[PDB]
Amino acid sequence: TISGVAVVAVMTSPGLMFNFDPYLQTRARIEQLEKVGHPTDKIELIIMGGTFPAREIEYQDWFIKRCLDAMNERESKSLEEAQKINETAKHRCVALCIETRPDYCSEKEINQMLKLGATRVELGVQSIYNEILKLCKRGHSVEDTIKATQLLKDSGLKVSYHLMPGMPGSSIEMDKKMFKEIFTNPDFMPDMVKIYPCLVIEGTELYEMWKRGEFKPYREEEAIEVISYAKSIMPKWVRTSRIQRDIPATVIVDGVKKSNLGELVYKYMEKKGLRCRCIRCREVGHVYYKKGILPDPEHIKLVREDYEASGGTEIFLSFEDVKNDILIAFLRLRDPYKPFRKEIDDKTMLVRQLHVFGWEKALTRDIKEVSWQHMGYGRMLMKEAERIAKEEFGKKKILVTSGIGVREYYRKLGYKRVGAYMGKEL
Repeated sequence: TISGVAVVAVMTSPGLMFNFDPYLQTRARIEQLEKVGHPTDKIELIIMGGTFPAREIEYQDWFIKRCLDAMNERESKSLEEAQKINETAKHRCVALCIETRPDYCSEKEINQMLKLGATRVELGVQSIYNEILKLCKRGHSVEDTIKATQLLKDSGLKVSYHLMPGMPGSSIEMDKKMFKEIFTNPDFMPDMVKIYPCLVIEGTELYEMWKRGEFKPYREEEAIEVISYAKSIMPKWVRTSRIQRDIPATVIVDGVKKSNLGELVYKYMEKKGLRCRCIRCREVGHVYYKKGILPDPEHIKLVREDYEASGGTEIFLSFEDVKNDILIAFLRLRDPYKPFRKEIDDKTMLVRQLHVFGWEKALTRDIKEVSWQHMGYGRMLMKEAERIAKEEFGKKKILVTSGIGVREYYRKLGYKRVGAYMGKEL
């Protein structure tokens, strides 16, 4: 399926073909997507490596600047100028995701990520059990994950967890309990999870453990059982990544090698009667592609679900066909717990995300182009968020975490730049 948002994933320096040049990587991906008719007016930029927040600030600012230069199609004098230019460019950076180790997620680093324009942070959690983390000689603790998650949430950012079932020392039941805990213990409650079973790749510590007879990775059966469980209990407010990996099968010494693990999980869940209600399974574009149906307007409602997370309250607002369970748009509103950013006080509510599922060329059906943007759903969710913030929680200002290329949208709704955010006085 072709999405309206182009994902541009780039690699930082210690990809290979361009010597890790940020501009060349970004440009090459955009041109490659244009070659196949994919829209590139909206770009999600993903910074891969996991060590980016530990690099020199000089390097971080330059790297992001040059990615934006490629989107803007012109040179700039500074990061700030490239960001300003990009607000009205032909290729707008609507989201910026930074991958990082949980222990590289201090207040100082979060300040830097906000300066860069980040909207999402993916934590290399892997496991929530310190026994497993220490056994595999990982460089972080679950305490690091818990603290990073709270600091990110209280700064308005989206939080994703990379999780690895089947690590040394774990078990099917241990993995299942981990997923239950991540969605029902307020220390965690991520917005998004990226799941793939632990693999044995030559040259890693996991390879050494495997060589010694300390590690037998999951085969397909076990991975399917764990991931199927995880999806069956995922809350409606959790977004999941397409189950896959960019690692070719010839480098996998041991572990799951087949390329359709996601499809195998789907068929397993069908066989067992396991339903999935998370964002990816219910979003309008995915439902049309998988099941050939569209939202029934007689049954579209504004729905609300609250949960406790990182000491505060998350409000998940959505427009949904509640007869067919099809998700059209959603907004993540947070009453923060212990913020540190200068622009967030105890009378502030945070809009951490607004997403209206938009254009999408489903090549395999007959209704070619389908979209729910420009129909009012985004504006209606914002109005409801403002009402809740003011009337129910007594807040006086609301701050939106906005992609660089989305600021203009919030300006139309009366918001103005407040530090790193778009803000409105209630």
